[PDB]
Amino acid sequence: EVQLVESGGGLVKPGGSLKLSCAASGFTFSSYAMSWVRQSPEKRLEWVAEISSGGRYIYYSDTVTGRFTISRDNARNILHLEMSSLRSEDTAMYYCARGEVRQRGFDYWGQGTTLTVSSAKTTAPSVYPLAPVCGDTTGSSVTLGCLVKGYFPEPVTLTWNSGSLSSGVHTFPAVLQSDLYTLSSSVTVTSSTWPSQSITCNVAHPASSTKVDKKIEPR
Amino acid sequence: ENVLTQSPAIMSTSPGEKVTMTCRASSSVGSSYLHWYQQKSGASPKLWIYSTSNLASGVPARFSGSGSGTSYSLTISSVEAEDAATYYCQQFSGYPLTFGSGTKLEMKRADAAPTVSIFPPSSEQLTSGGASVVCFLNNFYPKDINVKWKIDGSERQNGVLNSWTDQDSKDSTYSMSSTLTLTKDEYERHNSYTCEATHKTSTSPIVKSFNRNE
Amino acid sequence: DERETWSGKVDFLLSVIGFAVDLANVWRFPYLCYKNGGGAFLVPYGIMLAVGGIPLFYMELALGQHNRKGAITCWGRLVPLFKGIGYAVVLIAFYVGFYYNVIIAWSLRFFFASFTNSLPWTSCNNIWNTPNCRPFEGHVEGFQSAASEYFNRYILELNRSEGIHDLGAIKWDMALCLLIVYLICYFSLWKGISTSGKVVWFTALFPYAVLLILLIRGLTLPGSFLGIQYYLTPNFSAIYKAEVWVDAATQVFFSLGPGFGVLLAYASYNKYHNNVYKDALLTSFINSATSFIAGFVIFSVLGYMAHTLGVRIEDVATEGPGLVFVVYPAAIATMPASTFWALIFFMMLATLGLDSSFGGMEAIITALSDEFPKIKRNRELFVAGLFSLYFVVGLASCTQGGFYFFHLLDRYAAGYSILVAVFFEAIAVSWIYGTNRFSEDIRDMIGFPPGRYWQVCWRFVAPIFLLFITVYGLIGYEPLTYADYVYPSWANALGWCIAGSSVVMIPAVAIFKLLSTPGSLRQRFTILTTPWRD
Ligand SMILES: CC(C)CCC[C@@H](C)[C@H]1CC[C@H]2[C@@H]3CC=C4C[C@@H](O)CC[C@]4(C)[C@H]3CC[C@]12C
Ligand SMILES: CC(C)CCC[C@@H](C)[C@H]1CC[C@H]2[C@@H]3CC=C4C[C@@H](O)CC[C@]4(C)[C@H]3CC[C@]12C
Ligand SMILES: [Cl-]
Ligand code: NA
Ligand code: NA
Repeated sequence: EVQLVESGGGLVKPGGSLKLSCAASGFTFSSYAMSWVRQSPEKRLEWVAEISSGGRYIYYSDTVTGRFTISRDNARNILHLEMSSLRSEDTAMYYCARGEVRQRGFDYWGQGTTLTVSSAKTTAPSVYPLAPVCGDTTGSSVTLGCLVKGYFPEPVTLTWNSGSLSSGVHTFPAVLQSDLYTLSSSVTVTSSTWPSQSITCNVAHPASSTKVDKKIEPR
Repeated sequence: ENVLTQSPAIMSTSPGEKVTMTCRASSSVGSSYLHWYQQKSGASPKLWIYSTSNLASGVPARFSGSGSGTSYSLTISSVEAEDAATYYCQQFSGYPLTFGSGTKLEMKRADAAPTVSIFPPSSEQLTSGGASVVCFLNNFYPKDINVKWKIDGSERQNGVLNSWTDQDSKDSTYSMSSTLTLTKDEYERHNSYTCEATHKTSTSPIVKSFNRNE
Repeated sequence: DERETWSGKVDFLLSVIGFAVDLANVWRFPYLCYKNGGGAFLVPYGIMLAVGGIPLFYMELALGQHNRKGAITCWGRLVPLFKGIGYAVVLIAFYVGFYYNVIIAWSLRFFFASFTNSLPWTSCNNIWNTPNCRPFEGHVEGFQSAASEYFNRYILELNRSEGIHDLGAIKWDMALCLLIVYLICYFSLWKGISTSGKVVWFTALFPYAVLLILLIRGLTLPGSFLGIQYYLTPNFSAIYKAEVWVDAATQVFFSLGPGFGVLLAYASYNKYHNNVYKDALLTSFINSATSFIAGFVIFSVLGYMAHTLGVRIEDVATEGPGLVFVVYPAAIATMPASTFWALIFFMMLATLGLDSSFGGMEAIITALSDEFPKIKRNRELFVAGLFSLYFVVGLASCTQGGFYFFHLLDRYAAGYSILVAVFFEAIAVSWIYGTNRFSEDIRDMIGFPPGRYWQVCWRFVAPIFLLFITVYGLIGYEPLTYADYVYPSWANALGWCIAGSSVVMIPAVAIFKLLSTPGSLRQRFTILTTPWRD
């Protein structure tokens, strides 16, 4: 029944400052040493800080020491991590990991909250529908895509027909190029289901409140 | 700082193999302070093995830990398909705490060819500054593949975005999306548009091209 | 920072193992098994070990390694309201040195009084004997043995003393022995750990060499099994009693010497991140194990006496110096190759007391070497004054009536003082310092927190375990006597001053500092329960 839940987390400019917090329930939080472990978008686990069961011994990472400040209060069952002088390489998903006994490691891990340090400007995507060329229109199934170009930051939500069909779909991960992401997806469905049907692309950018839909015009 | 180096980075195995991954160290580590973590896709890690050899609750007994000193290892007796994950080693000997380079377990399956399908620019984008061509190389194995963009038999090289998918959960395959992007003034001059995909499966590359007017 | 450490972690273990293994392991534990139901006595001895003694032993040396400072500085740097604890602990350790080192001197006298082909404590046709002598022991009062008279009428010269006042001349052979004691104390404790941690290799290990030799010798004797039968035959009806648990709990305390400032002092030289928990468990086991082995060494010979010499064992199964200076030396005079066992037995008794004494006197130096920086600067020329102070007064313990002076301090000087001293150490940690505050200290070094068992023991069991003793100790108090000598009314009084002179300094600082710090009352009580690091 033990649970860790992180919070805070978001876009920050270099040199910026932000405070992440972790709520703990399911155990007596006042008796387990907690640690912040971040993992980069390249999936590299990197330890940040450890705080004692009563916050009396605190160890920092050589790459956050002075800039980062770990803290806890046990009446509230919250564990905090304030960041300052934020550099770009501090971008990661920040995990709140319970690890009292050194010889047993981190028992439970929270779900993690994401932080981005970029000077890049928040832009909304340009959503384009991918209609196949008019040649060789014969195959058993036909496939068609949706290009979500030029947005920042992550994430973006793509579904086909409001999330109805999901078979034979391939939504690709985003790729950043000169401070801009670009994402594509493909849906393959029987030629006996298109272009005689409503197939649409649903794009959702929360950071810019951009909710855009688009059907594929076979013209 | 004592750095742990895991190997291999990617481990391709089918269910039933005996697999063993290592975790070498820059400095010696106490046999009680070395731990292993399994991290599935889109999820937070989980304590898999603590103090070299002792596995946590829920961890099936097909898992085992061994090694000591500066060289440890993780071993699965018989791989199951649910074991497809990334495995991290971590040390508590001294601060700062370091994790391992991670070993990603990926499932093996029979080779496959890309069902390639080219797409012209969209009429909507055809009103912005330029135009982009999106090629799709879906449902194929293994993961590595080489695209070639051509406009008039001429290899266009710059201005391409490539993105692979992670291994699919049901058919253990991959997929890729190459996206050549030009301006209109560069687009509306040449006609042919060649997405030529070279893969290990075929001798000659699978080609999907199209003429701009049809 | 920059405080020297043990040259090798063994140097530490042998130093603490030698400290807790004294003559109580030899002359009090096996008698207690005999007195209190044989093997059945082990249960309350084993309980009181696990719930009382061990958790207290674990404590004092966990504090040493952590706070890295000597007893007084240590206690001042985590609860200043009770800094007076650290002083009393060293005062008790101070007084002990005046009388404990005599037992070493006595064994030393017996040592090079055994360099002859026929030991003198066998006959009764000598200049110092009495028409009331008997060849061996007996259940009669005024008809002592052949060795009970050599001890009194020759070695101690005690019969020429009418009490504590009459002290007669100074037995100068004894004074030289006591000189030899403190002298090898000095040449083993002046250059620091770099030699103390080395000397203990002889003093802690030599007894086990000797213990094995006499363990082999004793079991190979007519009637040896009979003594083991008297040693371990169970009478569980003793467990249903109450004095047994007091006898057991008491021995566990003093056979382990927790909170005396010595484990704190010894452990204050460990590296920070050392598995103290493995240390305390190992050393304390070796202690109780040695008592068990020693008990076989004693009663193997004891049974040999009831089978080949015709003595009621209840007249030889005794405790204290009567066992190791009269009863056991009388039996090895009979068995062949006598002069060998005698010489090795007494040096064992010497190496049993020396390493135990080192820890007490090292606890004194280390206490104030951390508090008084003038001390650590020139330490070699500090202890030479302290030991000459120990020696000069120790000439009283070398006079004709010197034993009467020894027996007083054994019953008073540290008998109750260190009992209520430790009792405040336990409360100053489990409630003022706090288990929560203390657990993560241990987690920081050894990597994991003390389990819930050690917490409940430190919080509820150990304090009542101490009052369990101190309650019974006082009701069992009678005016001090020895044989047909009743110490005068003032003799009892002076001892209570000796004992009180330590405990009185606990509130005498709880009030000195309470009025020497500014602010409100609640502000003063809160400003005086805040440690040093914070
Ligand atoms: C049957 C009886 C008489 C035999 C006694 C066995 C003696 C020799 C045993 C019992 C306790 C043992 C010691 C206990 C403590 C340690 C610390 C360890 O890190 C090194 C070995 C060392 C130093 C042991 C040396 C041998 C030892 C002293
Ligand atoms: C013959 C002599 C040596 C018998 C030895 C008695 C002692 C050393 C034995 C008997 C009971 C044992 C204890 C039983 C219970 C526990 C609680 C556990 O959480 C730590 C170990 C500990 C504390 C054991 C330590 C060793 C122990 C105290
Ligand atoms: Cl004992
Ligand atoms: Na003892
Ligand atoms: Na000893």
